[PDB]
This record gives sequence, C-alpha cells and structure tokens, in this order.
Amino acid sequence: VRSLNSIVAVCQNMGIGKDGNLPWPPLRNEYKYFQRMTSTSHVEGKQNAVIMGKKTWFSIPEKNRPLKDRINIVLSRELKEAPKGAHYLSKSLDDALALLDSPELKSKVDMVWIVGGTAVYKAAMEKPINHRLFVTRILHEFESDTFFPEIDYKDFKLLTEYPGVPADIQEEDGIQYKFEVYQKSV
Ligand SMILES: NC(=S)c1ccc[n+]([C@@H]2O[C@H](COP(=O)([O-])OP(=O)(O)OC[C@H]3O[C@@H](n4cnc5c(N)ncnc54)[C@H](OP(=O)(O)O)[C@@H]3O)[C@@H](O)[C@H]2O)c1
Ligand SMILES: C[C@H](O)[C@H](O)C1=Nc2c(nc(N)[nH]c2=O)NC1
Ligand SMILES: [Ca+2]
Repeated sequence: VRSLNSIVAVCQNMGIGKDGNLPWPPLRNEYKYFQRMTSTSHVEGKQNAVIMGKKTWFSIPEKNRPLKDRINIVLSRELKEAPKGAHYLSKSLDDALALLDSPELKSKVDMVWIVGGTAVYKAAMEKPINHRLFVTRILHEFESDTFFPEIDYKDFKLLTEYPGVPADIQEEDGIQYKFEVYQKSV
C-alpha cells in the first residue's frame, strides 16, 4: 500500500485506555473528529479501511459494530473467524496489508487507518512506508493502564499546519486538547 494513517487520542502520561475503555469521560467533538477523519474517502465508490486489535474491537458497543461506512479489519493470533460484524480477520499487520492489495479490496479501498491498540500502532510505526500520524493531545493526566508507544521524533516530523486540522488549543467539558499531525517520509 502507498501509505498508512494512524489516529489516536492521548493524555499527558501517554495513556490511551483504562479498564477496556478510554481514560477520560466522553468528549463529543474529539469523537466526531475521529469519525470524520476515518470515514472520509476522497474518491467516489471507495471507502476507507480501519485496522484494529481484538481488545479495541470488543471495546466498541456491540450495536455500534462495525464502524459504519468503513471496512473493519480485526487482528488476532487467536481467533479462527472474524468476530460477528467485522469484515475481515487477519493474523498480522502484514497479512492485513496484503489483503488490502488483494484485487477484490484494492479497488474498493481509498485510505487505510490504524486505530490501535498499542501493538497495532507499534507495528504500523515500524513499517518503512509513508505514514501520517494524527494525534489529539489531551492536556491533562488520567489513570491509564494502556499506553501509546514511543514515536521516533527523528522519523516523524510534526507538521506546523495541515488542511482541515484546527490549529489552536481546543476545549470542551473544561478539558483542553490539541491536534497534531506527524509525517514519516519513506
Ligand atoms: N485513545 C484511543 S484513540 C484508543 C484507540 C484504541 C484503543 N484504545 C484503548 O486501548 C485498550 C485496547 O488496546 P490494547 O492495546 O490493550 O489492545 P488491542 O491492540 O486493541 O488488542 C490486542 C490483541 O489484539 C491482537 N493483536 C494486537 N496487535 C496484533 C498484531 N500486530 N498482529 C496480530 N494480532 C494483534 C492480539 O489478539 P490475540 O490475543 O487474539 O492474538 C492482541 O491480544 C482499550 O482500553 C481501548 O479503549 C484507545
Ligand atoms: C476505534 C475505537 O473506538 C478507538 O478506541 C479509538 N478512539 C479514538 C481514536 N482516535 C481519536 N482521535 N479519538 C478516539 O476516541 N482512535 C481510536
Ligand atoms: Ca491473547
């Protein structure tokens, strides 16, 4: 595939989850951002693909599965078949990448988004391919049991601006956050 996109929300301690959920209570606007970025294809007749770990998949309320308007691919070394509602199951990122290139998919897919968790982000980060990381930095700390892997600031250059991404510090529910885009060129 040409390039990857990863999206995540992190707090000050780099936590991304706690007890099978997000460490903070609901933020409406941040959520809509994720929906908008992951769902928006720039080609008619094509849809985006989202890739995610098993834990992540099960974290989404069942009635909300699969994420509407995207091809959901779950990764698992243990499952035998895609969980009820997922489009495809893959045993590794590589496998997932190959499937995407498959003829049946290739023409059906616009963008590939990596939606975590940890191991998923890590794996994608290490692929020597063009990659854009969309980070929402929540400017507070919350107790977390799961964390975002360390990004190589030598590879991933923070962009100072990106089309459609608000620049300023945002606030909602008394919480401040900022959007940042990092880009790796291969
Ligand atoms: N802040 C944001 S935006 C965000 C985004 C995603 C998740 N979360 C949170 O983080 C937690 C879920 O994340 P996590 O890191 O614990 O779990 P996940 O990555 O979602 O799930 C882990 C499992 O997925 C499979 N897997 C993961 N990476 C794999 C790979 N490269 N190849 C094959 N299978 C792989 C394995 O399943 P098997 O054991 O079956 O092999 C592994 O046990 C929840 O609290 C969720 O809310 C937060
Ligand atoms: C995909 C699943 O809902 C998951 O927890 C994710 N949540 C978010 C995300 N990305 C952002 N920006 N915000 C979220 O709430 N990526 C993944
Ligand atoms: Ca396991």
